[PDB]
Amino acid sequence: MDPEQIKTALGSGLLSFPVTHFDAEGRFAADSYREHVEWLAGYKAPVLFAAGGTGEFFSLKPDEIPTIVAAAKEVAGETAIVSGCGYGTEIAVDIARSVEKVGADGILLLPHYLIDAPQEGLYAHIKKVCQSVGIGVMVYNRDNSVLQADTLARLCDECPNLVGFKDGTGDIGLVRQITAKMGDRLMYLGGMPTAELFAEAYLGAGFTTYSSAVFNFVPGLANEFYAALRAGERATCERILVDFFYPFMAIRNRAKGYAVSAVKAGVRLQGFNAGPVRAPLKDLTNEEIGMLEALIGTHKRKA
Amino acid sequence: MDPEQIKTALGSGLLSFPVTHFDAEGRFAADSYREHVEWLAGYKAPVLFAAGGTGEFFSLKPDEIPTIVAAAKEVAGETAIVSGCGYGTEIAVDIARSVEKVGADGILLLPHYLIDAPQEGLYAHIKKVCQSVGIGVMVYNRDNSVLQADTLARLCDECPNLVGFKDGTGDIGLVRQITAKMGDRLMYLGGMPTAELFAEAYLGAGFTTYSSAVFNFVPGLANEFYAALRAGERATCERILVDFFYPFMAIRNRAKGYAVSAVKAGVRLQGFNAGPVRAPLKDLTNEEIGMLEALIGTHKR
Amino acid sequence: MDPEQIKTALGSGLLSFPVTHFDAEGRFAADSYREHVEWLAGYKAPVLFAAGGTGEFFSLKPDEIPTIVAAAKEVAGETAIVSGCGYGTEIAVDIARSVEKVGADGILLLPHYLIDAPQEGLYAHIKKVCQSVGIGVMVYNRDNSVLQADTLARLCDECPNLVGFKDGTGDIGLVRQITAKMGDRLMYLGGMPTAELFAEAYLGAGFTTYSSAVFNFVPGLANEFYAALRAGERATCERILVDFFYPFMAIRNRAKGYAVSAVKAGVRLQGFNAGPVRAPLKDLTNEEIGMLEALIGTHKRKA
Amino acid sequence: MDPEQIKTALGSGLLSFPVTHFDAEGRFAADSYREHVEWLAGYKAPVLFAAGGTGEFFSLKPDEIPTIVAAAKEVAGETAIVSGCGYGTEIAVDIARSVEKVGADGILLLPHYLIDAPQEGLYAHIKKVCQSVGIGVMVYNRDNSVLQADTLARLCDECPNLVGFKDGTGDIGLVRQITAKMGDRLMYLGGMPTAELFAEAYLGAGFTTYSSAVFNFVPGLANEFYAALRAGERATCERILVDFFYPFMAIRNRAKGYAVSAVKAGVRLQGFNAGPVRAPLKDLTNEEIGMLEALIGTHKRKAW
Ligand SMILES: *[C@@H](CCCC(=O)O)C(=O)O
Ligand SMILES: *[C@@H](CCCC(=O)O)C(=O)O
Ligand SMILES: *[C@@H](CCCC(=O)O)C(=O)O
Ligand SMILES: *[C@H](CCCC(=O)O)C(=O)O
Repeated sequence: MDPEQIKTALGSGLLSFPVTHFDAEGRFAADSYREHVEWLAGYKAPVLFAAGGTGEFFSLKPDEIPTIVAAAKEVAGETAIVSGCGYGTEIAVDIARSVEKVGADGILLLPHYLIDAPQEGLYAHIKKVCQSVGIGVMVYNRDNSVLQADTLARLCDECPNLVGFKDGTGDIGLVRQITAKMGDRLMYLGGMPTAELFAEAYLGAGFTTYSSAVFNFVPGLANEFYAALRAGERATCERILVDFFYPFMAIRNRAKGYAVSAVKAGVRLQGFNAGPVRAPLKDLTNEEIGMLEALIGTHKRKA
Repeated sequence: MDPEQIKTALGSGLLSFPVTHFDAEGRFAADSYREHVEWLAGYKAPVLFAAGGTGEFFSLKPDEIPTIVAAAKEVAGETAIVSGCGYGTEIAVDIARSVEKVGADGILLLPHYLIDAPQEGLYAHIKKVCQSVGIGVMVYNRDNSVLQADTLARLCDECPNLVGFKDGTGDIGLVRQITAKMGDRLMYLGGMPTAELFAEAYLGAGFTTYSSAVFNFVPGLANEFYAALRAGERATCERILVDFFYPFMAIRNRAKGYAVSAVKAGVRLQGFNAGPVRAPLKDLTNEEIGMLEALIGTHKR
Repeated sequence: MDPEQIKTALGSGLLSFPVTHFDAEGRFAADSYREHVEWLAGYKAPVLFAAGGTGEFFSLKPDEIPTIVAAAKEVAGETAIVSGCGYGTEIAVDIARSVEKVGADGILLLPHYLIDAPQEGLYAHIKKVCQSVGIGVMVYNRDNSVLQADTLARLCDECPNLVGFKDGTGDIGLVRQITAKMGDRLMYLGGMPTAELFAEAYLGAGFTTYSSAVFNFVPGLANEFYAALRAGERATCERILVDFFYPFMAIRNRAKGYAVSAVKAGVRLQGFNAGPVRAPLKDLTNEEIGMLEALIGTHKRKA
Repeated sequence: MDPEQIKTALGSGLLSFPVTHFDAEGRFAADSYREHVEWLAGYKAPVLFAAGGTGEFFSLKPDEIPTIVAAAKEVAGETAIVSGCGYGTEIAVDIARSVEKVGADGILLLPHYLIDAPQEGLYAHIKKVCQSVGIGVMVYNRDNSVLQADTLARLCDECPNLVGFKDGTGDIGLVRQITAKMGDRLMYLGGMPTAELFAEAYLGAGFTTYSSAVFNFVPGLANEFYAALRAGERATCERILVDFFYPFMAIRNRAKGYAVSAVKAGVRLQGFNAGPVRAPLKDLTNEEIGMLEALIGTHKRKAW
């Protein structure tokens, strides 16, 4: 898949970030993974982000990532596969090239590690990672890596395979400046945790799709919220927000990291053997898991 | 008017916040203010907020506020006038009652002073202020006073004259939860500094309308954006954003307080003797004034 | 006093900020105020801050402040009396003068209202307030009013009655640069909530003394800790922190504003008729007063 | 050495973190590195941190870190050598064992990568890295990894080789609580960028010592500030703060990352070809380098 093709796919529907499955011993569980990814397939997300932040990228050994990408590819079907990438330039470049080789259709470039960095250095970092590969690249504003509109424009002019922008800052004023400035030069992806809480405002800002972490365990509900979004059916979105997403928010807000941990708890409750999180996330308590199962309720997958 | 009549007016169009005029001596300049306000009401803003944030409420003596509202109300015409309010509860009540008595159509309750507060404290504070008058109150989320949805719904049950919510947090997750929760129990006002930057997303979040600071000096342009916004002209909105508002933000971001100071400089440049800002704001340098002057350009009054 | 006289008094002992008593309705209750203050006077604090933050300045009418100040210095004795001041420039001077005409030995200029301001603006504001009175002024670094050292040096060189510096920021780097730059031109008062947690560090940073809020209800403990701190008794300071202060911090951290609320719950526990906090503060629940009571323990005032 | 010995060396003087030298192509430059480190040895810092934050740990490939630790070990003499370590648990463990293997005297565990994490997770992550090696371990509070006192207590009880605590928060309230609770169970290192700005308050808060980035290029000056601090020569410290540290601070605050870039520039100015920083740091401008060279003034090691 060339950069323009992954670009088109990014704009053709809802985006899903599968959790990464671990056995009791914390090693990658490829059979469980594929099973979950085969099931998600039936709901026809156009792009699958393998080993994103929902997939606990920040806890993966670098040589684990190609293995997880290839597992997804086996059962993904006609779904474009994008791989997480990140860390400093030297590691990111080696990851990017490792997943290109196993057939990734693009990379999602998560922040570099630890330091706050001037816009100059950001530009220099991302330019080299983009130049390391021929596949499509999506950048990702969050935490210690926040590209300004001017800087992003420079990267776009100089790196044709840079085709997408994921936002995790919540900075409405900045992301509207970015879509105004760049136009159709980039596909714009909402990437806040529980992005449905943000989807309608982001529409207005120029974002017509987002990553839906909850699609991991209630894809039917996520597909419905998305269809309601694109059709302008505001009473339907509002109902789904009050009935499911705000109550999910309250479970998520009980501890740091639960934007990943509550999602993986939901996978397990729906009968997929996703297993535990790697430290330093912690898994939900039994009580908390009980509150989640009750919320899933009518959307339970088995008994 | 009654709370429901201001509620309706509040959602009926673009809202404006006139700067407060001062003179050499430093006192409020009433006739100047009156000739500025009168010029604005001719651009058909349904509601005017006298002595709000942009009207430097934070730098106003309690006694001054009813004179400014009086001045505004004199030449407001068909436009309704909502008055700034604020500080701690005791002063807030005292201020509320003074402006009701000179016929304020409503109250915009700015946050209390200095301290952080629990939700149950904000409840008691806002409740006490609402109940001391009969006119409509709009609460204002920003800084040290941020109402959660459940606390807000609690106030709305308790005080029927609380009819509006103004955001200045830019917390787009929170404000969508507030509109989803309350529904039409409230009117929702975009109140970010230079809110045109947030207007398209605020509407997606379900906001009734927003307030335009820059309307103070380029009301024609503010009206143009607002109409293109309501009629879906995304490309026209984009042009005005790119050519005017983002260059304005580059001037505003040069220093703290310029959300007010640059607006005020805009007013003077168009021939209204608005005077300086009061400490601890500072006025634009002569360079910055010229930048803003250059940016106004074609719109020069 | 003259400015140099309150300057001198400010540096010669442990200072504190008496809570303002309200009746249950409730306005200022000067009877209960005076008896509470008189009991504190016997604990020999040399400077007394009437209507400061701990005394809910932020919730007082500008009329109530001279009344509170006069109520204070009636029973204060030879103890010096400093008044709160604050809000915008215009209100601030009015309050400044108000309390000077009822005998205040100086003023603590609390931050201006709401907005963020330029250094130059902070300069013009504080300069005008200093030149409105003849009594001594101490500035207060906190929230939206944070003076840098170059700015502070300019105010010192323009307003001779500006003689004290209270920090509420906890910014170590900044206050060490301030004491380095100004030398003995200013008296430096540590002003964090529960400043005892910070006292051992602020000495090293060059700070003359600090404010003890808990002096309100356990002034024996505050004098025991302050004495050890000055004598270089680390093991004794360390005991009282492990035993009292970090437990008191756990309660104080239960809710916003409890840096005053928990202190006023402590005063009422020792039989002083302080009454409620004014909104938007709230009072501790019964359970939390229970918690506090158990902690006060042996230091409980008795007949 | 064993954990108690490194604990002792950690408490015995001023500590420093050498920049990592790179050639123009960004590769590790070991010739220049050992040359610079041999110079830092003459000034007798009792502990040397190779590939710490000042040494651009966050930009090193994991396989580079053992090579760097080995180079510094060649010319360090009797100075203890501690290795940077970090990222999430799996990577951190591999690095930890790799540097134990080339003979490091301990590790400094930088924060895990990207995410805010609950105290229980930090416990689990740090406990697993400690248990992976036999050498001394120092924890490092900063940014997305901030241990509470109660959490650090349990790690201390569970992991004997955990012997040190470096602070990067500047949270004086919290670090006082931490020394009050742990006592001499741990040695305490001040670790703010330009820690001399903080040294006097931190000793007060009971910190065993601190680490001086600027020792990289004016170790004479850093040494004298340190002796003055320990002797209570307050006027001496204050003179050096006003004449050098606040001026350096003003250079350092002109851009993000210059807490490391400004130090590397200073090393270059002193005639050690430390080379450029790796992106996303950027190097000082020629102009800014000019300001740094004039500030260094009388403390120049060379004439150009
Ligand atoms: C981006 C999407 C954010 C959702 C989450 O972190 O759970 C990503 O996962 O990389
Ligand atoms: C609220 C924000 C209004 C900005 C505007 O004038 O549009 C306030 O200034 O009080
Ligand atoms: C810790 C010391 C901080 C100084 C700096 O980052 O320059 C470290 O370098 O690991
Ligand atoms: C000063 C701050 C004292 C706080 C404390 O010691 O807890 C003030 O209230 O103005």
